[PDB]
Amino acid sequence: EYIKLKVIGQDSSEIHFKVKMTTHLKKLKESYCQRQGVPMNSLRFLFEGQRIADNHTPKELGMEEEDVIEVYQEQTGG
Amino acid sequence: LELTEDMEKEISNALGHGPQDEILSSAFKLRITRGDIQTLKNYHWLNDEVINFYMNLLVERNKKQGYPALHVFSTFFYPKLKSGGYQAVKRWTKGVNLFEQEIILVPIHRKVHWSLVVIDLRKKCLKYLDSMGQKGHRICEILLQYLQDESKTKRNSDLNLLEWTHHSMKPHEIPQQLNGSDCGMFTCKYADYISRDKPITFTQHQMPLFRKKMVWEILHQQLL
Repeated sequence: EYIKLKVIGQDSSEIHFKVKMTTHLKKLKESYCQRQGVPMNSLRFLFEGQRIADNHTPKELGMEEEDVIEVYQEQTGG
Repeated sequence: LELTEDMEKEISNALGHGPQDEILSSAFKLRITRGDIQTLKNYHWLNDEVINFYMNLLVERNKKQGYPALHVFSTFFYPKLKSGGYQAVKRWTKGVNLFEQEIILVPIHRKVHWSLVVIDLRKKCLKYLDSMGQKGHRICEILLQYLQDESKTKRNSDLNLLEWTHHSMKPHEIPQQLNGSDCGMFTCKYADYISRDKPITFTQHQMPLFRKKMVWEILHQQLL
């Protein structure tokens, strides 16, 4: 566990996470998903406008301490 | 009869029953699942996964075809900008120079319906298209404003706002949707055509086939 991130959501709902730069972010998502009780696929995580893939990594994206990972909800329109 | 008997099957399978979460196409850091592709079923509302993905295939198409340098914003861009101003999206275009582009596509998610805004750097102009005949009055302003900031911010220099203009395509200028579900397809096709400097000549009537064609185009990350 090297970095501490802030996973903020559209309604301002924050949630801190201590993660291993060595690891995939999928894990961070799964936990955010349940810690919220929201189906995986209904959410989208972005870092500075860039969508965070599953096998993506803190080191890869180059996230400094206390960086924000923004969460967005599925959109639809008619 | 322009859709191959085989392709038909392929398109059929993607849309048929199967695990919703099953991934069917990966690219641009996106994983299109059977659940997403579903949004392309008739009368179905398209979702961001489909659009953002299509929006990307367009850039690649333009790139390998020699059409204008196309840059595309995420469906999440405008909304975020709208709420948090320039600061919220400032680092969204870090690895790139917007003004070196030629055509900028900005998908617009208004409550319950998709719309599109085209920025043509070549002609210093913002164009708002909407298949449900809406107005992009404010929307265009916010975006132009965005440009003023990005320019002054990223290349330290104002934009000559005098040489810039923004028209809102009126109902009699572009094809309008006839059923309440295709705004997404329209946004997508408007983009497709505009990015090629091709005059929009399609109608609501083609949208059904377009829908099918899209799923194929997606599975093979190759536009037809």
